[PDB]
Amino acid sequence: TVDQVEELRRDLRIKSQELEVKNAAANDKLEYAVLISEAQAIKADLAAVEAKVNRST
Repeated sequence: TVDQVEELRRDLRIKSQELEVKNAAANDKLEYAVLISEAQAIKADLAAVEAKVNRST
């Protein structure tokens, strides 16, 4: 379980970095609605991931 939670933390930080990269890409592209939708989906996934990480902690 502890190793799995470490995996969850790695996925959390990787997806946070990906969200930041896509947000910067959307800001540069301000081909914008697709990037906005992708960033919103990644942010929702990150919120769910953070909630289940909080449950694990």
